[PDB]
Amino acid sequence: INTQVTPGEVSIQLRPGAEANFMLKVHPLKKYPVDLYYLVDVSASMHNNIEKLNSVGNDLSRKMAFFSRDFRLGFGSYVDKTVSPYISIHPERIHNQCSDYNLDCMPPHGYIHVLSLTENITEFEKAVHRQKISGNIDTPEGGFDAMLQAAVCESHIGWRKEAKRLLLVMTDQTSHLALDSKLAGIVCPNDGNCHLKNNVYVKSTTMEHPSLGQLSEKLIDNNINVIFAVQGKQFHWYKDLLPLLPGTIAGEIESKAANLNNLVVEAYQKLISEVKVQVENQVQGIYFNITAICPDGSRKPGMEGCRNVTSNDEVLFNVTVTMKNYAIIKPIGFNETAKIHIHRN
Amino acid sequence: FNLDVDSPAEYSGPEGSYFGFAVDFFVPSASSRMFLLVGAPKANTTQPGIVEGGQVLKCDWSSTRRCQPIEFDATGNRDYAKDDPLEFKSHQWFGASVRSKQDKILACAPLYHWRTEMKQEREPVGTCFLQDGTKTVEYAPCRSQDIDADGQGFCQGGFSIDFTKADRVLLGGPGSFYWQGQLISDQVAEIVSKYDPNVYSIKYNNQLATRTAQAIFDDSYLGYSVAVGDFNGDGIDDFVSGVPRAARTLGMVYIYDGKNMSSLYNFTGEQMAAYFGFSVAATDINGDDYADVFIGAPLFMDRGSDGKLQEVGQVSVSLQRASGDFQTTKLNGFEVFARFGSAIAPLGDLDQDGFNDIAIAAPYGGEDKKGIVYIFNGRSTGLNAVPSQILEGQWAARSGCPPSFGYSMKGATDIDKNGYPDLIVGAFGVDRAILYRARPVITVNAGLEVYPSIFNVRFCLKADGKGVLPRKLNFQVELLLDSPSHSKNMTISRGGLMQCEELIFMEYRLDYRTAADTTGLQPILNQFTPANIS
Amino acid sequence: AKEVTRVLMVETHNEIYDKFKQSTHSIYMFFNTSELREAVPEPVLLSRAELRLLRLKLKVEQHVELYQKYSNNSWRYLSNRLLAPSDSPEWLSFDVTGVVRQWLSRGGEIEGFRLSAHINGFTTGRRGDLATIHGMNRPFLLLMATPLERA
Ligand SMILES: *[C@@H]1O[C@H](CO)[C@@H](O[C@@H]2O[C@H](CO)[C@@H](O[C@@H]3O[C@H](CO)[C@@H](O[C@H]4O[C@H](CO[C@H]5O[C@H](CO)[C@@H](O)[C@H](O)[C@@H]5O)[C@@H](O)[C@H](O)[C@@H]4O)[C@H](O[C@H]4O[C@H](CO)[C@@H](O)[C@H](O)[C@@H]4O)[C@@H]3O)[C@H](O)[C@H]2NC(C)=O)[C@H](O)[C@H]1NC(C)=O
Ligand SMILES: *[C@@H]1O[C@H](CO)[C@@H](O[C@@H]2O[C@H](CO)[C@@H](O[C@@H]3O[C@H](CO)[C@@H](O)[C@H](O)[C@H]3NC(C)=O)[C@H](O)[C@H]2NC(C)=O)[C@H](O)[C@H]1NC(C)=O
Ligand SMILES: *[C@@H]1O[C@H](CO)[C@@H](O[C@@H]2O[C@H](CO)[C@@H](O)[C@H](O)[C@H]2NC(C)=O)[C@H](O)[C@H]1NC(C)=O
Ligand SMILES: *[C@@H]1O[C@H](CO)[C@@H](O[C@@H]2O[C@H](CO)[C@@H](O)[C@H](O)[C@H]2NC(C)=O)[C@H](O)[C@H]1NC(C)=O
Ligand SMILES: *[C@@H]1O[C@H](CO)[C@@H](O)[C@H](O)[C@H]1NC(C)=O
Ligand SMILES: *[C@@H]1O[C@H](CO)[C@@H](O)[C@H](O)[C@H]1NC(C)=O
Ligand SMILES: *[C@@H]1O[C@H](CO)[C@@H](O)[C@H](O)[C@H]1NC(C)=O
Ligand SMILES: *[C@@H]1O[C@H](CO)[C@@H](O)[C@H](O)[C@H]1NC(C)=O
Ligand SMILES: *[C@@H]1O[C@H](CO)[C@@H](O)[C@H](O)[C@H]1NC(C)=O
Ligand SMILES: [Ca+2]
Ligand SMILES: [Ca+2]
Ligand SMILES: [Ca+2]
Ligand SMILES: [Ca+2]
Ligand SMILES: [Ca+2]
Ligand SMILES: [Mn+2]
Repeated sequence: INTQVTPGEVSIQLRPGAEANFMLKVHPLKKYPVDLYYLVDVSASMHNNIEKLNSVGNDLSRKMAFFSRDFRLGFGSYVDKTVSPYISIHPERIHNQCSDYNLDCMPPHGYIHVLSLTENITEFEKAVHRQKISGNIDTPEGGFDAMLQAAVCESHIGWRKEAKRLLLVMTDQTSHLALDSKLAGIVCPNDGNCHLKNNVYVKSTTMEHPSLGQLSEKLIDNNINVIFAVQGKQFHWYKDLLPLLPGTIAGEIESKAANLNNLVVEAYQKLISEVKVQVENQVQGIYFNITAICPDGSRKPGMEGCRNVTSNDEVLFNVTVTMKNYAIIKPIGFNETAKIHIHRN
Repeated sequence: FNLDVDSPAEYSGPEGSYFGFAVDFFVPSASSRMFLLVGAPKANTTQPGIVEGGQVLKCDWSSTRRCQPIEFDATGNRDYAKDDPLEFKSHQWFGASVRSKQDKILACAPLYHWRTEMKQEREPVGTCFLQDGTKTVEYAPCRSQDIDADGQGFCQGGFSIDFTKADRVLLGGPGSFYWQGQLISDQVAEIVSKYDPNVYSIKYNNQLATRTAQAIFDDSYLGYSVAVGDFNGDGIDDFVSGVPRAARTLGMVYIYDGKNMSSLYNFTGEQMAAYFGFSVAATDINGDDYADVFIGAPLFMDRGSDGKLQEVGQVSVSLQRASGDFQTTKLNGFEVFARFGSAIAPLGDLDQDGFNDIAIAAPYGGEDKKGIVYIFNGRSTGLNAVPSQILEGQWAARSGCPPSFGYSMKGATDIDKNGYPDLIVGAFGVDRAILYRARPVITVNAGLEVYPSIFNVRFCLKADGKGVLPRKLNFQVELLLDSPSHSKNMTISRGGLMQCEELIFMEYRLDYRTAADTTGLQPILNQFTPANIS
Repeated sequence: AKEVTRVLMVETHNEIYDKFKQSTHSIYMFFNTSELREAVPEPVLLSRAELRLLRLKLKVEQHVELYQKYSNNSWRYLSNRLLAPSDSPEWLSFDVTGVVRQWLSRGGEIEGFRLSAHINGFTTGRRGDLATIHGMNRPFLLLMATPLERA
């Protein structure tokens, strides 16, 4: 049934105190359909990155034409929460934060879904030009909320179950954390559901920023691969965040800020070459131990799995389920799942 | 482990007013009646033009648990010119932080949007209201001539406050110097004496505060949580501040000096973006007379057996020594996404065993996110890892925003005069403030003598307690063979000798009916003693 | 009476930050000669040229050191000025008529002035997200030249 993962389902019965291992074969394929999303910050600190993003549209298609065979592209923007002290609530500055500079800039917004994933690219070049720049007061810019909203709301974005989901988030500075909203007064957590009324996050002033762990769990559940394209000194900061976020890598952008297509190519190649698997087990009494086998011959069990792997290279995952409902074990970023059913007795 | 869970004092308030955001005790020295302080930042007042201004309700502890708010500033928005609002008190979140000394009540609004003299922008500076008796004064530390977010524009004063034993008040505003932070400490006498409503800057003569740091120190959130404690042994409590945003978003704790703001020690978190220093409390745990530092990290991710990261939370305890070195012990969370360590509040010597006790609560744990509160005891070497008592919320979620039981609590203040510091827990989601009373703790020693072992069985026992207790107690015992059982209702006075008798493995039960006092507190047995021998 | 004109500077990222990317010690304003020739062709027709700058809220001490580009390999000193400690964006005017007149007929790739110490169009002074935003009144070269037909 399943394509990438060889066993569709394995049903094993085991008495407590005795172990019962099985075989979990993984065979990555070639020419993965790609659904790439652009979560770009339109804050005032990126008056040049917005114009740098202009030319990616037609050019990246040529590069992707010989990795994948079908490409679908979308767009998105985010600034920050529409509250104080993040933004200025002055009557003259509530709608335009560039009044003191006498500049025409977009009003700040939590998250706006400008354009969904479409085969048409001409829609992308039309969409990049009609969106202006925005800004606010405080240095950090809330991006994790935009990631959560672009991941959970699958219907609005238009993700495909048969394609490799890709959410490429670009920032230069640090993002707002979960409990930073206590200054504004919002003191209860994000639920994590869909709250996009009409391509706009209306629930940006009544709920806090999502937790890092909750965001990672939602990304894993939605099979979303994230590329952290950054240009500032915070490249190191986002690089140290990679162990915290499973199936996520970060790349560097130069000051001249034109290696976006190459960065995307390298990120896609790295994501395809990494195979990591984690088990989301809810059954009580069972213990999960995973022993990964690499094509290179180096036995490297654990969450890291095997790197530098391509097609026609079968990666083995020896799992020994023991005892002291079903549990789903699946690779990160793979559209298929390996659900195991156990006999409770 | 002595908290009464079968009859907690429950306080109601205005619906949808965050009743229970800040809870604190009120124990006036002049009067013999000790009141209570609860916060409701979203409670509508009688002020003209003020919507959801907020108020600090004062609740009584007597049988008629009726509550009423305290009048602090019963007037509308001030004016700077004709048809010009000098203040924007709407949505000011008044009463977010409440701290009370013997007879001084300090209610602080962190969203006090005072328009500046010249720029006249709605930047919130944050003020406080200090009341001691009939006279009331207004305290505005962040309101000064350094305007805009550079110096003090978004200072947001009154976010976290504390009172020093040396008759001093510590105020921390995390938004100063582009959200770097500040620690403004002032003497109560100067504020009380110099109260001129005409002047706004209200510059003081003994005002010491941290100055602006370097550019890379931006977004530090200094003063996010404040505490008072003695470290160098000079007779004045030092200042402890939580810094969960410095060190390139790693987590830090800054310790200053109450004399001239000298940096004594520092702390650093281990995990990036782990919220190190979100809530800091200073209290002793091993009875060495040295004030230790308690630091809790709500959002902490740990590595499991399979490497799957789980957000359970982590609380770090620092054991201060005579030399000055700090021994840090990490207490991991118990439930995923429970935000363990969000609120930390000392309880003092809860069970009167010498060592003090502390409480750490998880506001989003349990079934349906009803909030879980953990009670931790104290040892000579740190504190007991496993919890000693579990407190659970009995109210479900009214709306999407969860009740968050245990988000803020106050303790270490005796109210019923039994010698046991009671604890109040306030949840703003369901607009209730719950007070838990400490049941009497009776330590009991049991001894069985059998001679010869190859017959005479003669069991003996004694009872002792701390505080006010009934003079006479009732105990029920039992007998087992290998009539096989003999029950007996005996009476042992407090401090008595071996109550020995013979009958021709024992289990003892305390009578919860006759031992109950007039209020209804049933004495609880010691959990650290065994109930059977041989 | 005399005709006036304005010569805008180059973009901060296009040509200003080409080799002098981080000129923290002194802010640099660069120009090229094509726009100066467009403003007025005749070097002798330039009756007067002025440099317009917007002062910041220093209010402590202002000492500006004015160097100029001699053959793009040395420095040239003309004069110095001070800014009154006033919390207002006051307008500054410098007499650079000789330099502009010399550069109008002198072929070159880029020319500029050093403003050392011993502003609109640049960093405002609010560190963070409101630092690198540009606005109008970007530093330009004010010119007062007579029309060719009249003279
Ligand atoms: C526990 O952690 C604490 C937090 O990390 C730490 O506190 C930090 O201590 C260090 C040193 O002990 C301290 O660094 C000093 O900061 C001084 C300002 O408070 C600074 O004074 C100079 O700068 C002031 C403002 O800086 C601006 O202006 C400067 C020009 O004046 C400019 O160069 C700067 O870049 C910036 O724009 C200024 O007002 C003042 O007049 C001084 O000029 C110190 O500078 C020293 O270094 C210069 C060379 O750069 C020398 O000329 C001279 O020796 C100066 O003294 C110095 O940088 C941090 O500020 C503290 N941080 C906080 C927050 O308080 C504790 O020390 C730690 N405890 C332990 C036991 O480790
Ligand atoms: C996860 O992604 C995989 C890779 O994109 C999917 O695998 C392939 O799915 C295609 C679906 O678009 C299949 O194409 C169709 O397959 C059916 C067989 O059931 C044929 O009748 C159709 O003609 C064919 N359509 C074409 C070729 O246009 C591929 O055959 C299939 N395998 C390969 C090697 O490409 C997974 O389906 C997807 N999983 C889920 C749950 O969506
Ligand atoms: C406080 O008073 C206001 C109005 O007197 C109540 O209504 C809130 O304010 C306006 C009314 O036009 C609405 O936009 C808000 O949505 C109302 N709030 C809610 C929660 O409905 C408000 O309910 C009062 N609050 C309390 C706690 O009594
Ligand atoms: C005021 O601050 C000064 C400087 O921070 C303090 O002087 C130092 O204090 C520490 C703490 O005991 C000593 O270890 C140093 O030897 C002192 N001298 C230095 C650093 O040169 C001073 O103690 C503080 N208090 C008072 C009352 O002056
Ligand atoms: C979308 O692509 C189709 C395919 O050629 C093309 O005909 C159409 O014009 C494109 N849309 C736009 C808006 O250009
Ligand atoms: C699980 O298996 C691994 C690899 O075989 C080995 O370290 C050990 O047997 C188990 N490890 C743990 C941590 O349970
Ligand atoms: C998996 O590991 C177990 C030991 O835990 C071993 O007995 C078994 O043979 C291994 N399976 C494979 C396919 O190597
Ligand atoms: C002891 O006291 C209990 C309750 O007061 C009573 O029910 C019982 O009859 C008494 N006597 C014995 C032998 O238990
Ligand atoms: C150079 O001069 C031309 C003249 O048309 C002008 O358009 C341009 O902005 C100037 N600066 C450059 C090319 O950096
Ligand atoms: Ca921001
Ligand atoms: Ca001290
Ligand atoms: Ca101690
Ligand atoms: Ca104790
Ligand atoms: Ca009590
Ligand atoms: Mn920004």
